[PDB]
Amino acid sequence: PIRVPDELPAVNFLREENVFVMTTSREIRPLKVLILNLMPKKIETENQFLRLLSNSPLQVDIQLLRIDAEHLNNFYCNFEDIQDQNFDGLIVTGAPLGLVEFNDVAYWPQIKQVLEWSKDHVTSTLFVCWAVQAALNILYGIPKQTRTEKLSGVYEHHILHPHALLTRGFDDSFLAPHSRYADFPAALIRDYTDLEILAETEEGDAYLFASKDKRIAFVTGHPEYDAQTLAQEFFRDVEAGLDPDVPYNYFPHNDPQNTPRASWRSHGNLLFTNWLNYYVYQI
Amino acid sequence: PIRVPDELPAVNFLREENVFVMTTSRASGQEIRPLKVLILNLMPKKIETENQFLRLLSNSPLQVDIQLLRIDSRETPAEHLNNFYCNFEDIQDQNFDGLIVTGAPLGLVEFNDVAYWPQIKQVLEWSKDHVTSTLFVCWAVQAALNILYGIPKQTRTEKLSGVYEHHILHPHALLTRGFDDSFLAPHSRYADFPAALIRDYTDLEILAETEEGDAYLFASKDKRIAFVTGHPEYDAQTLAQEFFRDVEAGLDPDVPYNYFPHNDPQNTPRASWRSHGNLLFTNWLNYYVYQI
Repeated sequence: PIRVPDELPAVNFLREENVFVMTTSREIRPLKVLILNLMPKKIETENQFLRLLSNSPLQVDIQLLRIDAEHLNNFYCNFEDIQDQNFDGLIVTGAPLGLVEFNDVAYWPQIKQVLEWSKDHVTSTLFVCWAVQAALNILYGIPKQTRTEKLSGVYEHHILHPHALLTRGFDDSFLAPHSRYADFPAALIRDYTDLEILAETEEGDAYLFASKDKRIAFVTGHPEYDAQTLAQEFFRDVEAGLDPDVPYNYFPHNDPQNTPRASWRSHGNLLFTNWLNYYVYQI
Repeated sequence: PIRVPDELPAVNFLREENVFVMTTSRASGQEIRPLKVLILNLMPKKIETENQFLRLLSNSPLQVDIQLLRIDSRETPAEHLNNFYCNFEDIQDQNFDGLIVTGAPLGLVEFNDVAYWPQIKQVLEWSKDHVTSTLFVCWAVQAALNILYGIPKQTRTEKLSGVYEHHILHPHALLTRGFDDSFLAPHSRYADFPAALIRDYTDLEILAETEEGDAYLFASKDKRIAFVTGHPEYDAQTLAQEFFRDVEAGLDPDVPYNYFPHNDPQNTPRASWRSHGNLLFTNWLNYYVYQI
């Protein structure tokens, strides 16, 4: 935050827009961030999250958590290894569990254990994609909701709170990618949770939402994705004989031979910078 | 920056995209000292300009101690300048982490005829030894291209006024980190900034261009100087207020390009360039003023 003279007009003006300002009148520590990686492609997923978390002057000490091979043995800790530690941040990734009932998810008990533990041990937890479905069940009792057809593509969103911290810097309307069977109706989520809805798709899905105490935050797309991530899912779904739809608004001229761009990069960077600055660190 | 195990694949993979990564075996902390940032405000609307730049500089966990520098005594919100601005002589003997030199209404004014030209040259000569990184905005780019590189004033035949398409040139550059390949930024300038010509005369890195080949962003490899030729600090309404002022002055201006909904000046403009103004100033503070 800036430090300016007490009477500078900016003090009251920026405070009115929810900007913290220090004045001439009136500590630094490494942050501990745990990542619970449930994604099938562990290394790609590590690279995507750690790129966004490295874009900060804050020292972010990363611990990788497995729910429960050489790569995992070398770089990941188990829950028991860290159950006595406190963290400034926890990221729970997505997982390919859109079509799986909670009671058929092999490690459902271990996920419940981590989320119940986060209540006392983690300042701010961020839930991504399927982890939102999981957290809405375990924290708020909301049943699994499933769409008829997969949402796969780069969608138009709008912000709801001009002065909100988590959407600080965001354009009034912006792109973010989705790849999910999970359904996330915003009006229903608001009713059942009283969480603040910070961004929505044009069709009324919740994209971003969080608690006013900043302990929990939810993102239902994949703004951490590389340009090519949805292309790889597509070609995989083709070769598996699922006969998928081309992801929406993704390939130049909707031709899968053309090179996709990361048209959603900007608001992924803003999201993670905002999460670290205002939720994990807390100005 | 992150700290990860030494052999984690992300270490070599992120270093290859120009991302600084620390490891178990080799790491250092965030530097604890507050940053010192000086703003040379040459804009006519002193308070609106303070609010716009201070909004972007406050969006950071880094403590940024701000000093406001006036270039002249000449009278103007006279009392505001007396209460809140220092003179050059007040900060002559100090070092700063950053200096912003704002734009100014001097696009149609020869350098000869700029009352405070000697004070501008004085500050830019002083910045070489006293400021880690200096950012030049809008007309200040024209001033700095003349004073640092001997490039004469280039002037467009018509004012560039509006919200334009740009592209980045360097996917892994620090100053454009997080930027989309294509993005919006506003311009309000008579000054001409052909990118190919500026690259020839300066050897600066061109980091973003407009679609008509103007330089938008460029910087020195040593990080001592950076240049932005538009106004990403502008509020939603700033271009509208310029337009209404110009019509009132009987200049009968064109509507700013791609700005008013339906191109109708009775409609409420949005800040469609907010995102990349935030990324720019966050990147300037993190990688140029602070230096990860």
